[PDB]
Amino acid sequence: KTPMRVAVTGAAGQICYSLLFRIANGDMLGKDQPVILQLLEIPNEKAQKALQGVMMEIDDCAFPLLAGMTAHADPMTAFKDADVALLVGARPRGPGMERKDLLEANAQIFTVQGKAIDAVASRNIKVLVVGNPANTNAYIAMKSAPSLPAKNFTAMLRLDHNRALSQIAAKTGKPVSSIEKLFVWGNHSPTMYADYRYAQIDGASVKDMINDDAWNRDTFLPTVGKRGAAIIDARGVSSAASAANAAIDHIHDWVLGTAGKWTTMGIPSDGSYGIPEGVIFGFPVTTENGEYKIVQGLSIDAFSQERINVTLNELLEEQNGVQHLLG
Amino acid sequence: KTPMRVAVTGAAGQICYSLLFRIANGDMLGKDQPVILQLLEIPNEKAQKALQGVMMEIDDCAFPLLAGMTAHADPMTAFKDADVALLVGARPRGPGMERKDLLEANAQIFTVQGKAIDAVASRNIKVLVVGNPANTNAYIAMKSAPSLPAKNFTAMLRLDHNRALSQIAAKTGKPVSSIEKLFVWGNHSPTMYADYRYAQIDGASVKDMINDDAWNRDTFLPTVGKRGAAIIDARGVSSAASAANAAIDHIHDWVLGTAGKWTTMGIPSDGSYGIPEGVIFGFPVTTENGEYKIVQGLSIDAFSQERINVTLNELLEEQNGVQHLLG
Ligand SMILES: NC(=O)c1ccc[n+]([C@@H]2O[C@H](COP(=O)([O-])OP(=O)(O)OC[C@H]3O[C@@H](n4cnc5c(N)ncnc54)[C@H](O)[C@@H]3O)[C@@H](O)[C@H]2O)c1
Ligand SMILES: NC(=O)c1ccc[n+]([C@@H]2O[C@H](COP(=O)([O-])OP(=O)(O)OC[C@H]3O[C@@H](n4cnc5c(N)ncnc54)[C@H](O)[C@@H]3O)[C@@H](O)[C@H]2O)c1
Repeated sequence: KTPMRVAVTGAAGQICYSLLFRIANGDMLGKDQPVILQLLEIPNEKAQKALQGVMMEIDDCAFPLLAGMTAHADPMTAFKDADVALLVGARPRGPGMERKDLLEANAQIFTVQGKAIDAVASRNIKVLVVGNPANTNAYIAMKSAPSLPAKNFTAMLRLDHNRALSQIAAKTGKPVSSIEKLFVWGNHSPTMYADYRYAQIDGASVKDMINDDAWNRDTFLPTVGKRGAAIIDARGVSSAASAANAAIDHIHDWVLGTAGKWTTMGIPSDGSYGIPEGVIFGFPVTTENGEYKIVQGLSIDAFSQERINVTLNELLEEQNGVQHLLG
Repeated sequence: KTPMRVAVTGAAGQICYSLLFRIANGDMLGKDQPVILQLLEIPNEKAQKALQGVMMEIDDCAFPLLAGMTAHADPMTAFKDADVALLVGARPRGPGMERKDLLEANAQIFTVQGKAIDAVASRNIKVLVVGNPANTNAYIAMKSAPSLPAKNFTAMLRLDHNRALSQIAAKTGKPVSSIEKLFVWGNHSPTMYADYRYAQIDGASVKDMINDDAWNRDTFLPTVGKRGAAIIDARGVSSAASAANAAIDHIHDWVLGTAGKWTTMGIPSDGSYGIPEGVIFGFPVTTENGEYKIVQGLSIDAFSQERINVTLNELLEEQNGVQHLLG
């Protein structure tokens, strides 16, 4: 079939090093879907030369699905006619750098990339933001792209989701693939709330199976929330490969469909569950025909409302801090 | 179907960081083949802790095919009942380190790993050596495993093969997937000889298509031979991801079959083309039912004989240098 143009930022970085090869292999859009890769990196010579090196490796894999591949240093050419965009590039937090400094640095990246997408990308481009702060960066881009549909801007909560999945399987001794209806609410941060109240394994309640809510509060939630730190403490570096996998899972499920299965996607709130409209928030959704749908009717108990309130408040703090860059 | 046990050495290293996730995803043995991963690293705390970190990431990917995964610090437990083994771990060359020092350091690794495989692995295990010097390390392991069939010990020449494929496609402007009958002879080193004399594209001669043998000698051969250096000069680090891909290609084609297509595999010479028996050498082969077969009847012109003689001589120099460690 006709090739899809996939734009990827931060292409000479670690996450992309595990990501690009899997997209070219056809893991993201199907083994029958040819892809064109439009890679973006900062204008600096060092980053551009490294991006050249990565492209050399991609050619050396002889991928039958790779219909084309170009390098860019300008978001205006990188996002040209893009059908899908994975915004992985972002400004990390260094020494002496405060939170306000982090938010502004990233705001200035995403307002520009958002405007670029608005101007030259496909009119119905699917956007996924991986770069941190994911949810907030997705909000800035969305706000910076008035001509595109807001529902097309998403943030990745899939890594939190898969990490939660892993812990449940390890706890129940059941295969990770048998777990259903598990999901995560909120911000991709330690304040995320992995909700296991509706999760089932073979039609049996995971919550009742474990029958120890103390485990839920003092073990399950804190472990998933701090998993990234655990990996950095063990390997010395970030969790690049699992983050790349989660990104593939996100786009794959969004475009191809979950077949009734529930999943987690950071999407713009339509007001469901008392979440202010516009706020990019983790919600349980099902997908079909390239569209998502928020699972309605879930009960929100006291504990859940408190966790939701915490993750929501962190998001409102981030939004307040970049508000001046918008407009 | 019943899970296959795959043993992988150098598991906390770079090549494995791109390799492990793709094997677990089912790229190596099929989407219907469950796998058990038995990972090996040196006994050192730092390497073992990093290996623990990589395993955490693998769990966080929620791979339905991963039937199990264990970490080891002893080759005797790591190779236990292994159906397939990818020997990626090896001693790299440092400052002041001479060639004789490199050969001995690696000889001492591979004699031990070879004996271990001999003792505890499946009686028909498939072995692939990626660690450099690949061909020679494969020879040491094979020699160190008298109870196993010698044809089961191979070295990876697939990266040289795919790199040659890439250059031909770029030169002819034809899709990399349309190229047939291309292959590489010899040692996985700059002395390798990518032979394009029988390569075809749509039933048309690639050699006649290019019609410039000077390009072959002074451009094609030197570029493929030094491609690894070109990548290190661009990225600052080795070509981990393309090497990992080539390893998957190697095992995949060997186990699943090439369906008549020719490919390159570093195998023990049976004496074909005047190559001394026992020498692990790159040969054009076809595969079927988990077995390979050397393509016979190719013409070897003067130029080819000289290139073959050079790569062969380098291999004999390496063999002479480790001979004292065998027995
Ligand atoms: N959402 C999640 O689940 C999740 C998880 C882990 C990490 N992350 C985030 O993903 C992002 C990338 O992580 P990484 O480990 O690959 O980092 P990295 O530093 O290895 O790579 C980032 C790359 O982005 C590039 N870049 C910087 N500014 C850019 C710009 N404005 N345009 C295009 N490219 C740009 C950099 O030059 C760099 O090569 C980070 O912000 C990281 O914290 C997200
Ligand atoms: N054959 C090819 O096509 C090809 C191409 C490129 C590189 N290589 C080679 O592959 C090997 C690995 O490369 P890398 O970039 O992943 O290196 P790396 O240094 O990142 O990783 C090697 C890993 O092997 C481990 N190791 C060392 N000794 C070991 C042992 N005796 N048993 C088990 N594990 C051991 C190390 O601790 C390290 O974690 C090297 O020898 C490299 O030069 C082969």
